[PDB]
Amino acid sequence: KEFKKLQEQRVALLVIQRNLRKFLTLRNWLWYKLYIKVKPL
Amino acid sequence: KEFKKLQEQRVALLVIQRNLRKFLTLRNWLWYKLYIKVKPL
Amino acid sequence: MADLKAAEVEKAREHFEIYDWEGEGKIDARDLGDLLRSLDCKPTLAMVKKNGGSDKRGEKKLTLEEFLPIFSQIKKEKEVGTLEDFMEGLKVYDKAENGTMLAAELAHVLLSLGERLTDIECEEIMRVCDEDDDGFLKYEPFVKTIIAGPFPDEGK
Amino acid sequence: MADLKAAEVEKAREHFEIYDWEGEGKIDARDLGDLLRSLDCKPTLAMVKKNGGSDKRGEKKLTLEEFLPIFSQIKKEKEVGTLEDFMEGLKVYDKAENGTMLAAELAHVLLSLGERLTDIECEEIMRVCDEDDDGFLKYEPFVKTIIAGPFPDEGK
Amino acid sequence: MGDEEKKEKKKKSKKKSEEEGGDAAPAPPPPKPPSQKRRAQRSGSNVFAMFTQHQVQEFKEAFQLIDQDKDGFISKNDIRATFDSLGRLCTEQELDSMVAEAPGPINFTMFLTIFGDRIAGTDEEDVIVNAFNLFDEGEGKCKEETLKRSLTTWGEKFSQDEVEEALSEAPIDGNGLIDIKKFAQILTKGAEEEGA
Amino acid sequence: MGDEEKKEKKKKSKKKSEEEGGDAAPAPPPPKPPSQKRRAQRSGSNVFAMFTQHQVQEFKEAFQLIDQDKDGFISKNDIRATFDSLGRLCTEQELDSMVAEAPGPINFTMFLTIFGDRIAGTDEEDVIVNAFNLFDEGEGKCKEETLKRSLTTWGEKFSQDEVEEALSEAPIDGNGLIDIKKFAQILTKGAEEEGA
Repeated sequence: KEFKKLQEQRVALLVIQRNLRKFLTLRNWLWYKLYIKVKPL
Repeated sequence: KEFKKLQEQRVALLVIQRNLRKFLTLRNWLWYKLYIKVKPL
Repeated sequence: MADLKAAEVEKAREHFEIYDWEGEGKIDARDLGDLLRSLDCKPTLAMVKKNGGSDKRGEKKLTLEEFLPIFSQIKKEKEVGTLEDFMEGLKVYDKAENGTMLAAELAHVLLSLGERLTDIECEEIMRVCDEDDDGFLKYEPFVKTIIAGPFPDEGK
Repeated sequence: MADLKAAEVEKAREHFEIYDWEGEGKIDARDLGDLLRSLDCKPTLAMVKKNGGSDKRGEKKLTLEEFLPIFSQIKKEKEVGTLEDFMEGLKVYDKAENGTMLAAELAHVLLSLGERLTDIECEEIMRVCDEDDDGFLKYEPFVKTIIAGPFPDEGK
Repeated sequence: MGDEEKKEKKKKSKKKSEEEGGDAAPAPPPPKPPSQKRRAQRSGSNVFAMFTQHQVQEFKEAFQLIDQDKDGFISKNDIRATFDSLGRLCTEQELDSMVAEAPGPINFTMFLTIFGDRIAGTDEEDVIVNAFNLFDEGEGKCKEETLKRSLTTWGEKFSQDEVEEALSEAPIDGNGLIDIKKFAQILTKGAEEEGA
Repeated sequence: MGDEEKKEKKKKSKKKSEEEGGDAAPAPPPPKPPSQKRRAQRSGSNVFAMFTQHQVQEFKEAFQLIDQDKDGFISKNDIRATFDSLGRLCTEQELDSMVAEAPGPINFTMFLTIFGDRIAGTDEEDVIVNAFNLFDEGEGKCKEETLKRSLTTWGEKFSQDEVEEALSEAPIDGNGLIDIKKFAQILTKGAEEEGA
């Protein structure tokens, strides 16, 4: 019954693995973020 | 009532059209006021 | 009554324009039925089928140009009916001393008189207050929403 | 069940990517038992050791290839939904069979014999069945409740 | 009205605001009584101040089409002509819209009562649910994507460019632009892309 | 001013009015407009749902001032002035990452489009966030203990304090760290701010 929580995690594991690679890719390719705070112009 | 398409569909569809013929124009006006929440602006 | 006059032609164009939706000026065969009824010729279902109409799904499309040499025949022998007659008639049933009408009861008296109400129309008379407690109409907003038609066009 | 089905292999390829946190494959030892339990095979801790698998953390881990002979040994033996010594394993304090046993001896005999599990589950075998003040609580419905199951079939 | 007839009473009905040149004739016949004129034009009357903003710049964006001259007071139909075809985006028929947002020649002085006459204009305020709403069989608010639909399936036919443009230019609120906002468009929600 | 309002605006702003002009009459980038503020102007430049939904920059997806309020230019030396303060840490290689998007500070017309239509890397903010939020156990989780050993025997090599400092910023909740806050440092709300 709990394996249900884990069964929707089978596709989710495939998303965090590409995203961890993009944690370093977009840190060599910055100017791809900027969202509301006090720094925008 | 129970044709299911010739009922109150018609009156609306004609006013719908009266906007559709000019949908590019009539979705704005002389002064563009949208600067709030637009896909590129 | 009335003969062929500008006012009737307008009445017929107006009902027709409601009855389309395609924007192509074509109404189906079956719609000849209720067009003629709205025009106040008071046909029976026989008169509809006489004019190749239907009480089933359409078979073919009619332009107004077909419909009108049917219609200029239909006008002969008709009563345009009064309004005040149906009010006076329906005042006869009461349920509060205010001209109020239980829905089942109003279907049943029609059923059992005349050419006799079908299964479907008694469901339609009933429809408003369906399947709850049965279920009270009032004569004045009843007749009036029927004759006016439910959105012939409005400014709101 | 009593034999491997083709869909239990097709189920196990999908659920392989769950067990390894990467979305790859490598069955965790406690999640060894969760795969057999989502494929209708629910051995004991002493039957797991006979098949050569696992159902708890710290035990051998395997890959899905290696999972098929382990899974196939349970099918040949009990616990795939077979009946013998479930609701046949209860009652011995009553020499009457009314399909009932004592309330007191239906919650502290699973705790004084058995592999021994939670006091909450000891309270579910008492909850599924009827209650009377004659001291007669049924044993035989909590088991059939398990036959009904979350899924009688292959979990998902 | 027969086949032929509803071609004719686009050009012949034409009950303001519908008396506009069109895309291939203006709006499809309203039925014979003139109730529905009110959904052809709505008009309010609140005037809003000029030079109070700093999105006031907008009047300079429109300017050229409505002021050929450098201190304006040009010809009085030229608002009603040119601005139609690329001012507040492409495709002409902006005739009566323009004659109801300008009460004679527009210029920087005159701007208070055009900015104000935006809110009078055509199909401005007088917010009502039922108008578009009754299409989808009275079920949920009748928004953008069903209008596009209707234009390629039913109803009278008009230039497809304007519609595909209009969807793309949407702000997005998530249920699109409801009938409320289709009227109340002056106060929030406008367009993107080329022009004015 | 006037019809020559457009003809003076190319001399008022000229970082993009001498790079792209009118298509219906020489004017600044749009087909005719004299002013069109800090808008994305003509056509699209971004349709949202690719990395941002509520932020726009004058080189992210839009243009600077073609107005008589002179240039609005936002440098790439301003992006370097974000990493110096609040935003992603001060690192010298990120100021080299700015040369990697295009050398030094640079004028924009077809640069604002490239990045505005760039969906490369991490995707949409709700798409990236949602992954384990289709089930919930601590608000969605990824089991923290099983993922670290799969990120030091294989996969990316992060130590056992680097899987706490570069894969986590959420405490174990649901028999795993919250996946919401883990996605956050990768994209939006912890990946921010990469300027301007």
